[PDB]
Amino acid sequence: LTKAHLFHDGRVQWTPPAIYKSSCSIDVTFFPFDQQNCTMKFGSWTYDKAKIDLVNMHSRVDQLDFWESGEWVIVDAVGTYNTRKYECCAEIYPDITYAFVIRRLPLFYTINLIIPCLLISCLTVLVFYLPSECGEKITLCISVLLSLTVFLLLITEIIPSTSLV
Amino acid sequence: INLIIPCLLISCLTVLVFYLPSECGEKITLCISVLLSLTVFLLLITEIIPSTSLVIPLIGEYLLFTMIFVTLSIVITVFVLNVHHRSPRTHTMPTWVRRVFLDIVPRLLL
Amino acid sequence: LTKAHLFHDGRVQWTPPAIYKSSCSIDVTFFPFDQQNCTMKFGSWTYDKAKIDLV
Amino acid sequence: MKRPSVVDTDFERSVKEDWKYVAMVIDRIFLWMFIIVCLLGTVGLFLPPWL
Ligand SMILES: *[C@@H]1O[C@H](CO)[C@@H](O)[C@H](O)[C@H]1NC(C)=O
Ligand SMILES: *[C@@H]1O[C@H](CO)[C@@H](O)[C@H](O)[C@H]1NC(C)=O
Ligand SMILES: CC(=O)OCC[N+](C)(C)C
Ligand SMILES: CC(=O)OCC[N+](C)(C)C
Ligand SMILES: [Ca+2]
Repeated sequence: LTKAHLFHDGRVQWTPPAIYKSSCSIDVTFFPFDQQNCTMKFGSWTYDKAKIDLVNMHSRVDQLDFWESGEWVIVDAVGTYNTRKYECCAEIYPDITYAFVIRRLPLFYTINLIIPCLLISCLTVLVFYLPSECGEKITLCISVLLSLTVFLLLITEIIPSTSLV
Repeated sequence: INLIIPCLLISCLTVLVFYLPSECGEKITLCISVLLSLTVFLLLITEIIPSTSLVIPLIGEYLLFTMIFVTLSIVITVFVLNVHHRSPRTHTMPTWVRRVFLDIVPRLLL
Repeated sequence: LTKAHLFHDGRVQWTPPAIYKSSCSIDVTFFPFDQQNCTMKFGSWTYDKAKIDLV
Repeated sequence: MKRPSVVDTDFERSVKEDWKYVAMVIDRIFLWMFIIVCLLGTVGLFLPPWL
């Protein structure tokens, strides 16, 4: 509830800040090269279209003062105007849905997860080339199995527990 | 004290696998221990630094390159163990390998 | 919102505490010998330069 | 693979060396299968997405 800028012709300008925690479904099929599409749905709660109507100020979401995070880059951020009826009430309620298409920068997870995983996997086939007289075949393959087992649990703590994909 | 020094200690053992005799039958244990320790420390560092892609910690790059070289050492040690356990009843020594590795290279390596 | 010291000549002094969580971009190139440069950007939210100027 | 055509006299040692060669052969069979599967499987898993 910051102050509003009121003009002499009745126009009112209000630009409060906000910190929103919106739920968006996450697909991790191509993690760490994935591209998330998280949306925010804005609309008047009590007033329907016949009373309060929204206007797309500008289709594109402003980004001039956007703080470069270093992990995500916004490929596209555009708001779409929609109207749809709800079983609650007989009137039409509009709303503006902002779809944030953010592409992850994969350098960090490539170096800390993908490459270490590949190095361990490279040793999968070495056991067959070892001579049985060395008495260390079991150590090599057992170590690889446990190493990969841990690496599957680390990923299990990052990605969401979605069963779709 | 908590990250750099243990990393240095583990790195000091990177090349030891090449000085261990093959009869000991514990080269693989040593090199695997080194590799897994380096990976564990890389993961431990991962939980501290931000998940950014603009910069890479020098410690992270060093650990990754050491991990790569330790993997190469593991491959070479597997090959050397396979070579060490050959006999006339299973493999035949070519003339060229005899010549090279018994006359030229050993002489060059003092 | 502590109390503001008001003087007879119209001056007003306001010294309230604050615990701010300001985002800053971290450079870990030389970690753990790194040097960070974390900024806090303060300014009036609704009063432009023609109504409130900061010194 | 060409087993060195070396002849033995002691039977117990000779057989214990035949067993030691069957173990080597069995390893080489899978060393190819796993090499093929690792190359075939990894290509058949990551390549199509990249296209
Ligand atoms: C993102 O999601 C919105 C709504 O779910 C959809 O209209 C849009 O096409 C999506 N864009 C991409 C690139 O997935
Ligand atoms: C810290 O950052 C500000 C702006 O980001 C810059 O003007 C300043 O030079 C930086 N400090 C140093 C010591 O480089
Ligand atoms: C009348 C009223 O309170 O409607 C609220 C629910 N909504 C946003 C679906 C219309
Ligand atoms: C008029 C108004 O409330 O502006 C707020 C946004 N800001 C800080 C960029 C000026
Ligand atoms: Ca042993």
